[PDB]
Amino acid sequence: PEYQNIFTQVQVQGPAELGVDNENNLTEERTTGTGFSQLIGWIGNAQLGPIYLGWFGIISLVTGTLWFNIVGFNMLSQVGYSIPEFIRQLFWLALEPPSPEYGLRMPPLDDGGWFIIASFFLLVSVISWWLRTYQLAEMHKMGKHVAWAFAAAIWLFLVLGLFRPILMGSWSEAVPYGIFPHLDWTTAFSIRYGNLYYNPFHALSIVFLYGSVLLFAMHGATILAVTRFGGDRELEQIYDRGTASERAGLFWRWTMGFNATMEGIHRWAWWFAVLTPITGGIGILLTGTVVDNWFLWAVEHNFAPDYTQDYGYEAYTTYDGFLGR
Amino acid sequence: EETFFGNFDLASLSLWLFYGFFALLIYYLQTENMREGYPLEDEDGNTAANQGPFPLPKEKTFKLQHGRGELTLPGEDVQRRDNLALRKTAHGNGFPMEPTGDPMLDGVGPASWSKRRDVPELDAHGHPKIVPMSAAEGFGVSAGTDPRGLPVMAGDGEIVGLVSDMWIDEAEQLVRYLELELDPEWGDGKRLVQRQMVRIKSDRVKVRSIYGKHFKNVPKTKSPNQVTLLEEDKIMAYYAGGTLYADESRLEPQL
Amino acid sequence: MSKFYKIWLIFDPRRVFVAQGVFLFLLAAMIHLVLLSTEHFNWFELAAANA
Amino acid sequence: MSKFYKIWLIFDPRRVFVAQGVFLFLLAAMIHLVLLSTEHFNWFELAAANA
Amino acid sequence: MSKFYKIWLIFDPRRVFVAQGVFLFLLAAMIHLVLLSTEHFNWFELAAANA
Amino acid sequence: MSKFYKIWLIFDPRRVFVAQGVFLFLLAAMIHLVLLSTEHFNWFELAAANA
Amino acid sequence: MSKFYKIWLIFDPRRVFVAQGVFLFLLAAMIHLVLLSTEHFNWFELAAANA
Amino acid sequence: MSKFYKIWLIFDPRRVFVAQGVFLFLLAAMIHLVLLSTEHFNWFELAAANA
Amino acid sequence: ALLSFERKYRVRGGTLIGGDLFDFWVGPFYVGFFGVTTAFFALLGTILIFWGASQQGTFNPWLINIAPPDLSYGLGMAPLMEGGLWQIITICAIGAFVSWALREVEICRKLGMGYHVPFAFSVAIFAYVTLVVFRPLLMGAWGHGFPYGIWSHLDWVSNTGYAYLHFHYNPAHMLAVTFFFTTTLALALHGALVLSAANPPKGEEVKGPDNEDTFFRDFIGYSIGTLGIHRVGLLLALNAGFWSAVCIIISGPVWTKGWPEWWNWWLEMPIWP
Amino acid sequence: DLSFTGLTDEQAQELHSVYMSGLWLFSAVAVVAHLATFIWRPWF
Amino acid sequence: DLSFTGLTDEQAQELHSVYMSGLWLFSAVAVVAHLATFIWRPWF
Amino acid sequence: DLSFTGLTDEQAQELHSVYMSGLWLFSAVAVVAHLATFIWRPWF
Amino acid sequence: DLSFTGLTDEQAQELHSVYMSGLWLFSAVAVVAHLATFIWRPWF
Amino acid sequence: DLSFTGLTDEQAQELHSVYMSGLWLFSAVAVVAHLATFIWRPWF
Ligand code: BCL
Ligand code: BCL
Ligand SMILES: CC[C@H]1c2cc3[nH]c4c(c3C)C(=O)[C@H](C(=O)OC)c4c3nc(cc4[nH]c(cc(n2)[C@@H]1C)c(C(C)=O)c4C)[C@@H](C)[C@@H]3CCC(=O)OC/C=C(\C)CCC[C@H](C)CCC[C@H](C)CCCC(C)C
Ligand SMILES: CC[C@H]1c2cc3[nH]c4c(c3C)C(=O)[C@H](C(=O)OC)c4c3nc(cc4[nH]c(cc(n2)[C@@H]1C)c(C(C)=O)c4C)[C@@H](C)[C@@H]3CCC(=O)OC/C=C(\C)CCC[C@H](C)CCC[C@H](C)CCCC(C)C
Ligand SMILES: COC1=C(OC)C(=O)C(C/C=C(\C)CC/C=C(\C)CC/C=C(\C)CC/C=C(\C)CC/C=C(\C)CC/C=C(\C)CC/C=C(/C)CC/C=C(\C)CC/C=C(\C)CCC=C(C)C)=C(C)C1=O
Ligand SMILES: COC(C)(C)C(=O)C/C=C(\C)CC/C=C(\C)CC/C=C(\C)CCCC/C(C)=C/CCC(C)CC/C=C(\C)CCC=C(C)C
Ligand SMILES: COC(C)(C)C(=O)C/C=C(\C)CC/C=C(\C)CC/C=C(\C)CCCC/C(C)=C/CCC(C)CC/C=C(\C)CCC=C(C)C
Ligand SMILES: COC(C)(C)C(=O)C/C=C(\C)CC/C=C(\C)CC/C=C(\C)CCCC/C(C)=C/CCC(C)CC/C=C(\C)CCC=C(C)C
Ligand SMILES: COC(C)(C)C(=O)C/C=C(\C)CC/C=C(\C)CC/C=C(\C)CCCC/C(C)=C/CCC(C)CC/C=C(\C)CCC=C(C)C
Ligand SMILES: COC(C)(C)C(=O)C/C=C(\C)CC/C=C(\C)CC/C=C(\C)CCCC/C(C)=C/CCC(C)CC/C=C(\C)CCC=C(C)C
Ligand SMILES: COC(C)(C)C(=O)C/C=C(\C)CC/C=C(\C)CC/C=C(\C)CCCC/C(C)=C/CCC(C)CC/C=C(\C)CCC=C(C)C
Ligand SMILES: COC(C)(C)C(=O)C/C=C(\C)CC/C=C(\C)CC/C=C(\C)CCCC/C(C)=C\CCC(C)CC/C=C(\C)CCC=C(C)C
Ligand SMILES: [Fe+3]
Repeated sequence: PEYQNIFTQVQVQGPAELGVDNENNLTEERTTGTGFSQLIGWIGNAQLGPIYLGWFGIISLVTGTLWFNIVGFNMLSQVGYSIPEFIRQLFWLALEPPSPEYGLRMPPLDDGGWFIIASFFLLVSVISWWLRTYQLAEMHKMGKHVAWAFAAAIWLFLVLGLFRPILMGSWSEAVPYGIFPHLDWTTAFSIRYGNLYYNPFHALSIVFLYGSVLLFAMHGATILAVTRFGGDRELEQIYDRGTASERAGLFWRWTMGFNATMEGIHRWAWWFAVLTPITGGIGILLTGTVVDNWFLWAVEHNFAPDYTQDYGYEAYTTYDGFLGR
Repeated sequence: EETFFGNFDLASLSLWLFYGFFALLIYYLQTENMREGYPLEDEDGNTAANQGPFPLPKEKTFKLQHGRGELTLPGEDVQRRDNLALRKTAHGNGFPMEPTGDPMLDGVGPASWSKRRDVPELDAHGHPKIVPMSAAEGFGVSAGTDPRGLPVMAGDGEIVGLVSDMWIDEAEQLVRYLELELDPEWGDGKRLVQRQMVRIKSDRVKVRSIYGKHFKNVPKTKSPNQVTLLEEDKIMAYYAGGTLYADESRLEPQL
Repeated sequence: MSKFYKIWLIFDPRRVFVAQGVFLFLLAAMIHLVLLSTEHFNWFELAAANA
Repeated sequence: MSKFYKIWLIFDPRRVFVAQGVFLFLLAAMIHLVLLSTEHFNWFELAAANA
Repeated sequence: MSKFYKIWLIFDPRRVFVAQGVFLFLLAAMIHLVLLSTEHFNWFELAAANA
Repeated sequence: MSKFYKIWLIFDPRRVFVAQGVFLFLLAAMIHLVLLSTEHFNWFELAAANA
Repeated sequence: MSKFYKIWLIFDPRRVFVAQGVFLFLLAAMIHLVLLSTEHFNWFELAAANA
Repeated sequence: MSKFYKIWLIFDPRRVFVAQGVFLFLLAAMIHLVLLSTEHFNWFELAAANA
Repeated sequence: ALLSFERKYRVRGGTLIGGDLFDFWVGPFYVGFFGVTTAFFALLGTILIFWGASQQGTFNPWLINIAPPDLSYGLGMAPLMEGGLWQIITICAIGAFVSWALREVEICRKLGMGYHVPFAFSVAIFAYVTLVVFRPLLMGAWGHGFPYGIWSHLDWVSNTGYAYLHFHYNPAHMLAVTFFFTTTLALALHGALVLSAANPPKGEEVKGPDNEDTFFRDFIGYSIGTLGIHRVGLLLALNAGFWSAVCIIISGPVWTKGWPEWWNWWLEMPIWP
Repeated sequence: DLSFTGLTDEQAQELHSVYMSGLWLFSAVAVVAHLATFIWRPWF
Repeated sequence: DLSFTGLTDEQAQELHSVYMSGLWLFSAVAVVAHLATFIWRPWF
Repeated sequence: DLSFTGLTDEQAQELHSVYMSGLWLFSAVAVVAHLATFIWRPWF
Repeated sequence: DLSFTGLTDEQAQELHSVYMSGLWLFSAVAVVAHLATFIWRPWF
Repeated sequence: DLSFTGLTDEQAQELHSVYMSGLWLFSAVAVVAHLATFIWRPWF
């Protein structure tokens, strides 16, 4: 069959690229030293590094390391400092949020103090990383779309961790730091407040997540289809339209009656991805503070389905018949 | 919590506000994507009576690098072809077109190319982006099979020549083109093949798109050390047109 | 006003006609459906009761 | 009223005919279905009951 | 009414014929399926009941 | 107040007309719907209770 | 205090007017809804109470 | 104190004005909502409680 | 009404079957053999759905529910009111999806490009068929499929998830969720980078691929390239679909007990003291 | 003379004549059907 | 003269004649089938 | 004079006159329907 | 004179006159409607 | 002379002079409405 352009047939290697520069002097903070990976060269680029080391990055790294070490050492101490038992129960341990009886006051170290300290460190680290991603775009002379799309997810992060506990007046409304405990928190939160399926904003966030996954599948397939016309060089196609863009647009116009441009599809992708955490945070912020039962809300607003048939196994079969006796 | 009227509460207000915002956002997104290809035309080249429910957007300006000027969209079509050898198969709209001469030589159908600028694409330094491997210092093969020196087999099992060079992308360290030296029987000079249409084996390189007799009419580059966007388009599309026009059985229904 | 004919020097008649055609039918359908959702003005149930 | 024929200087008949046909069939189907969701005008159930 | 033949100066038969061919079969299939889902006009269960 | 005609030297009338139409229709529909949600200003229920 | 006209040399009026309109309408609608939310300042229920 | 004007010799007024407006509105709204959230300072309910 | 560059691409040929019998356009849409089949199947399915809605007693979009038969009917046919309409609509939907994929194949062949899009759509078709065909076939009854309702096809998901006590402990569910999240993040980053490169601050020149490569190498220390990002996104979406199908298909016919108990192999390894 | 579709005045008149001729027949058939239905099961 | 499809008047008349000839036969067969069905199981 | 669509004054006058005629016809039919409905089942 | 849309003073005056006439007609109709409604069932 | 939007002294003066009239009319209407509401149902 024809070449499908999933793996590269032959690789070439030249002198390492150090990066572009301007009067802002990005070179003064970049590291020296690069590597090449032939295993990754089958899919993408082979050069590894260098990286830019500012102050926001160092602060974020140190503070996130502190949070990681606090959580890990608390989990280790909870098991008796036994390394085999620490390894055995790794997925089951956690650092629990404070008890409901303490409200918004600072709890003791045994019942949530370390949780608050680690949460403060994690918040500082995340904000430092966001500031770094803004500063890099400001110094290379580019737009700030990356910072906005990160802020989109930071919004849901903050809603799940900071704003909602303050609105509900308790530090016990946060999420524990664990693998299985956090899934347990998800399920318990869903059960406690009715059914989260009947929250309209959860449905909207699900809609946008599905749309975003569908849109990347479509765009990846489309770009790999027209790569024989140099379709992967999107910027030059935007500045000077070629046949690849025309064919890509005509495919979708003949398929579903409307199409896009080489620059407009990226706007669609940006918005579908960004709209998910925003709707999710808006929906989460209204739970408990405004609505306490979502199934009752749906019933009162008349979009809860009704069933006619009966309940129970004895209405459909027999216990002996099920066993085959 | 209480309700403003009836069953209307804060959640309903948020939902309706989101409805309005989403409607406006959909309008904006659809209008932003109408900067190329408008206004619509009929099959005779005249402006159609129907133009849709979305009006055209306003103008935006792009400032290009290397002193190439500015681009304003939406505007006139500068990539339009002038004289196409095509024939209508019906008196109204909605029916296909019939090639007048040789579709592979006339650049129609799957062999169509766009009238791009007749200048090479430049990298950050202002050098041509795609350069032959014999003029790039410090570049070498690091993995895979080296295709240089191997014979080239066409789509019908004919050997036309040997691979003599590769044209690489220095900025991104990727191979773009494979150069071919033709035997005197099958033509003269050298031709380029894009890397996306070849299959390198241990003893041969196969091009299934076109046959042996179609190799002498591949468009040639004017300069031996660089290629322009227009030439790349014509070369690359000529190679794509063979998937349909290289044989009569590729055009008729497969059933 | 006697000079209300100048609205056609600001707006394109085709788009206006299409939008108004959609709007009128949507409004009529909504009004008929709202009538059907009551008790004093549902004509199917009124016919059923009087039979 | 005597100048209603000038609508075809604005709208292309080819598109108008297709849109009108689709609209008419959809409206007829919707009405014929709405009559069947009741009990007084459902002719299948009436035929069943009268036998 | 005597000038209805002018529709063929508006539409090409090659598309109208296929549209009508799809439409008629769709109509026939739906109607037969709708009949098969009732109790008074289902001719398969009627034969079993009558025998 | 006499210089209020110069508002058309800032906004394009084509945008403002469409925005005004959409806003006016939405506001009228919202107010009419808010009236129906009460019990003293529902004319359907008032007519029903008056027979 | 008398040199307040210079604000137009800093802000683009085109954007400011649109933002002002949106903000003013939203604030007025929100205040009216908040007034409706109470039980002493709801003028729709007072009419029924006074009847 | 006398040389406080040299703050414009550092900051861009265009961003400062917008940030100041947004911050002032948000602060005022938050304080009004906080006052409404209590029981002693809710002036809407005080009118009803005094009637 | 064509685009200003569309006419030269509107040539004849590239049909799998039909020749010039169905080779034309209706507006922007392209018609063929599979376009005719798609139109027939989709129209029949929609009209049958609305007939079932009329016979149910409600036309509310939120409340329409068409449900599969009872488990006692097995793999046989049910009365058209007691769940047979669901089977007919399922057949129609399968036919329509396959016809849509083959029409996409024909359009790709006519335009002279690759066949990646139909291959990607085949994975979603596979997931749907696994949901409505393969799992009910293995479990032994057509009543294991989800109903055709906007709000009634979520109650089925809830009850099926709670049939195993804690569905979050399913490892394939973990893999699929991770793939979904990674795909969303990658799409956001790609869109943001392209838009920022093409839209600089006012008064500044546009950028190129070198600028993007530098940015991500400064940001995180690695850049995948303008060609590897599309491969990565396509692979992530396909993997998400495949692992969703695997997670749903292993829940019923292979595992029967609760999902948390599956980890007893790790919790009871002989190596632990 | 305004024309967006490229037609002439006489062409528009000749088209409208046949259009109305068909519309009246459609309406007459619908009226007869409505009369028969009302005779069968009234609604008013 | 108005002609979008490129046909003449006589060709359109002939095409309409054949089309009506087919339509009448279809309608007659449908009418006979409906009469037989009504005699078998009335719905009025 | 000002014209955003390329039309002239006379064409706009003609178009508005025909539009107004159609609007008045529609309003008259609606008025008759409303009067009949009010007679059958009065609101207010 | 400052102008962002391309209109001149006279055209703006004419437009504003037409717009104000339409606004006054709408306001008069609304006043009649509100008066009738208040007479039928008074708030305040 | 500091300018960022492209206007002059006289143009800004005229714009503000026009704006303040509408501002004061809106404020006067609001004051009358608030006074009438307070007389109807005081909140202090
Ligand atoms: C109590 C509930 C359980 C649970 C129970 C289940 C069950 C049970 C299921 C999964 C499934 C999934 N779960 Mg889980 N799951 C839970 C909560 C979660 C959470 C979370 C808490 O955050 C997440 C992130 C997920 C996410 C997921 C995905 C991994 C997966 C979704 C399938 C999919 O997208 O296939 C997408 C593929 C498709 C089906 C798309 C089909 C599209 C077709 C081919 C085309 C449509 C054409 C259309 C009709 C055209 C008409 C439109 C015209 C314009 C008119 N689950 C909880 C813990 N989960 C589902 C799964 O894996 O399914 C295989 C599933 O059934
Ligand atoms: C029993 C389970 C309940 C349920 C309970 C919940 C709850 C509770 C929630 C979700 C939420 C979501 N649900 Mg649900 N949900 C259910 C069933 C489903 C099903 C299904 C059955 O198929 C689906 C498709 C989903 C899927 C979803 C998503 C649509 C949504 C997550 C938003 C998002 O962007 O997450 C992506 C995640 C994020 C963006 C988190 C923020 C990330 C930040 C930025 C991390 C910072 C980095 C970190 C500090 C550093 C790490 C170290 C590095 C290596 C350096 N739910 C059932 C009904 N669902 C969320 C939501 O918004 O709902 C309204 C939510 O809170
Ligand atoms: C999903 C995105 C997250 C991410 C990704 C990421 N970082 C990366 C990579 C990736 C994918 C690399 O490939 C690159 C790297 O070198 O990986 C080994 C790297 C990197 N990001 C780093 C740090 C880093 N990134 C951060 C950020 C992030 N990392 C993102 C949040 C952070 C945080 C959160 O604070 C830190 C601390 C560096 C460790 C490294 C930058 C590389 C550098 O400066 O020098 C590397 C080059 C060499 C001297 C030689 C290569 C290194 C090899 C490990 C040694 C020899 C191996 C051989 C040459 C081939 C390697 C085989 C492959 C299988 C890797
Ligand atoms: C549009 C919404 C989507 C989204 C977007 C998004 N996420 C983002 C961004 C964007 C636009 C970034 O720009 C930012 C980024 O850097 O991307 C590369 C990021 C990011 N989103 C992340 C995670 C994440 N995103 C998620 C989801 C989403 N983010 C949404 C689907 C999720 C989930 C739950 O689905 C997660 C878990 C990070 C990879 C990164 C944020 C990096 C950050 O904040 O780092 C802070 C630093 C620390 C906490 C220090 C960590 C120290 C470690 C102990 C060691 C150092 C790191 C090392 C590389 C790891 C270990 C390596 C081993 C070899 C030792
Ligand atoms: C860089 O590159 C890229 C591009 O480019 C630059 C792109 O753009 C895109 C594309 C991306 C976008 C445009 C972004 C937006 C996309 C999304 C949000 C994805 C989600 C999409 C949707 C929700 C819309 C999809 C809609 C669908 C599938 C329905 C449309 C289909 C129809 C209406 C029917 C199809 C028509 C057929 C089969 C032909 C008709 C059949 C016949 C037999 C013809 C015979 C005649 C008749 C039957 C009668 C006449 C028929 C009529 C009028 C048809 C209408 C009928 C009705 C009943 C209504 C991508 C990815 C890309 O990466
Ligand atoms: C009770 O509480 C709640 C929240 C529920 C509420 O109900 C709150 C409600 C509000 C806060 C409501 C607020 C409402 C408003 C502020 C309403 C404002 C309304 C207007 C300003 C309306 C203006 C209408 C203008 C009209 C109809 C103009 C028409 C003009 C024309 C038809 C003429 C068109 C012009 C032409 C042709 C120009 C001539 C052309 C040339 C070329 C010269
Ligand atoms: C109790 O424990 C918990 C954690 C709960 C706490 O609450 C802990 C809290 C703390 C540990 C708090 C610690 C707080 C501090 C250390 C606070 C320090 C604060 C300052 C140092 C404040 C400095 C403020 C200075 C100000 C306001 C200066 C103003 C200057 C001007 C307005 C003049 C501007 C100058 C110009 C324009 C110069 C122009 C000149 C030219 C040449 C252009
Ligand atoms: C009860 O409440 C609910 C909501 C449930 C309802 O049911 C509400 C329903 C409605 C509100 C329904 C409303 C319905 C309408 C407004 C329907 C209107 C329908 C029409 C105006 C139909 C008109 C049809 C006209 C036709 C078919 C006329 C002529 C056609 C032809 C003559 C075809 C031939 C044409 C030729 C030859 C022209 C060519 C001539 C040349 C010279 C070239
Ligand atoms: C009851 O409620 C529900 C919703 C359930 C319903 O069932 C609703 C149902 C409806 C609303 C149904 C509506 C049905 C219709 C409107 C049906 C209409 C049907 C037609 C108009 C059919 C027309 C058929 C015409 C035919 C068959 C004509 C010709 C056929 C030929 C084979 C002739 C071919 C012509 C040639 C060869 C001409 C060649 C000439 C040359 C010169 C080349
Ligand atoms: C009760 O509460 C609720 C919310 C439930 C409601 O029901 C609220 C409802 C409303 C608020 C409803 C509001 C409704 C409106 C404001 C409706 C307005 C409707 C119109 C203004 C309709 C106008 C229609 C005009 C028409 C049809 C006129 C003419 C048409 C034609 C003449 C067609 C032919 C056109 C030609 C020939 C063009 C001439 C061309 C030439 C070249 C000369
Ligand atoms: C109770 O607690 C809660 C939180 C619930 C609240 O309700 C809190 C509420 C607040 C905190 C509210 C605060 C509100 C404000 C601060 C409001 C401020 C409002 C204004 C400053 C309004 C200004 C309005 C100005 C207007 C309308 C001016 C002019 C309008 C015109 C239409 C005229 C302009 C025309 C021009 C310029 C023509 C152009 C001229 C040329 C020559 C071209
Ligand atoms: C000891 O051994 C060594 C050294 C090897 C280790 O260090 C081992 C370490 C480990 C084995 C570590 C393992 C760690 C995990 C398994 C971690 C898992 C973490 C999570 C799942 C974290 C989730 C976090 C957050 C979530 C789900 C949502 C929202 C959170 C926040 C918004 C947090 C921010 C908090 C705020 C703003 C409150 C701060 C409080 C104030 C008073 C300011
Ligand atoms: Fe892309």
